[PDB]
Amino acid sequence: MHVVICPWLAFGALLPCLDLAQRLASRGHRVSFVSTPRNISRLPPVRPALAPLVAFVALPLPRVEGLPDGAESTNDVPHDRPDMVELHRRAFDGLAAPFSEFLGTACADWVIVDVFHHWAAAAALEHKVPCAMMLLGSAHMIASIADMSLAERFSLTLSRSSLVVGRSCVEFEPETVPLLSTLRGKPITFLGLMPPLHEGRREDGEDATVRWLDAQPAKSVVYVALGSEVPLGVEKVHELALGLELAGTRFLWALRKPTGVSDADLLPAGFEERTRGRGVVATRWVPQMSILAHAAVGAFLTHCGWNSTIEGLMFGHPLIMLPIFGDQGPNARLIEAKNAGLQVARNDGDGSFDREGVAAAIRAVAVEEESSKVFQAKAKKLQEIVADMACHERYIDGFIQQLRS
Ligand SMILES: O=c1ccn([C@@H]2O[C@H](COP(=O)(O)OP(=O)(O)O)[C@@H](O)[C@H]2O)c(=O)[nH]1
Repeated sequence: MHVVICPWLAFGALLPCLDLAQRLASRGHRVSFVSTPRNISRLPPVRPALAPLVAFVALPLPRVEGLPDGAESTNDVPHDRPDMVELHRRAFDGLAAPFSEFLGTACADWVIVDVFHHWAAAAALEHKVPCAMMLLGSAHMIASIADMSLAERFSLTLSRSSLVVGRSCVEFEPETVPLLSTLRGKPITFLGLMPPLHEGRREDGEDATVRWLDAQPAKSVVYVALGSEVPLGVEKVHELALGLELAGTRFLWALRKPTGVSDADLLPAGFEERTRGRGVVATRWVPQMSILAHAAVGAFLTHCGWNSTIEGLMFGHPLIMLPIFGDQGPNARLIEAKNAGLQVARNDGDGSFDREGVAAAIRAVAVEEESSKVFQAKAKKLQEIVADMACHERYIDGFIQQLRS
């Protein structure tokens, strides 16, 4: 089949969609991977032996005054600037005509699109190509949904879609997946957990962060990362910083800077000085796969993005969960329900947190002998499912057979 994949302008979407693209190409299916030029330049290089079977289609974002040149992703357009977020959404909506023009001449058997791509689902109807809507989250997340705005956009894409795609399996969610066959009438297929193929991401294993981990003792480092886009204000960064200090663990912290915050104001006064030997803060893109693979990393303080949840658990790491928005909350609950993680206490009404809640979560998961060994033993039990690569390939084989019918 010639499958056209158009992921949402977010590395949380672009990365797993490129893994999918390559898993399809490995079965000898042609993929057209449709996105913007800079997002594509920033992706892992394709496996050379699959290079002709993953065609990249670079649709330039229309230049919307106010959205600066290169601001093509959620990683580039900050959430703490709502104005720019909307300019990014409008520019993304400007890809409609060029996407329609492309799909016309594509000879496409399927179009797989994200929930934001109402205009791509429209082009699929225009050119009589069956359109699968990606909801590459937990079965629990989809159950939670089932129970122009983004909701209008979701409703509109879903109505024009023949199929809904989830990223889980009965092995990981026996309670949800069996009874979850449709979403507002549209049939749901789960393509497995699709854990990343480590080689696949083509990260730098000589990165300073990984060399730093080599020096640390086994299962001793709390990796801290909130994925690629979720906002965290300077005040909240400070609470997370002081929380990491108070718990007293070795930490590696992949931190994105809030907008308009100097390197001087970003962290608490003397924070790096006081933690020099024990902790490392990186305000750049880190090789997350290499870090989580490392024997020095014990627990993972995550925002519970589904990619990060799956990456964390495939290397048997118990989770310290700080969900910010969207799928994160339900993803946190599901892991908490499986006793392989603990949520940071949150003030009800505002969803805020403090250094004390942060510290108590880290202690319970990573420090206190009895609680930590429970969380580790349970993360390891989940690892048996999440890292069963053969299982998740059989689910990709299953998903292809679904597309043929
Ligand atoms: O410094 C970083 C930040 C993010 N990621 C990757 O970006 C993806 C983020 O996806 P997730 O759903 O976990 O969070 P999102 O960015 O979608 O909120 C994951 O695959 C991470 O491994 C990374 O490799 N290094």
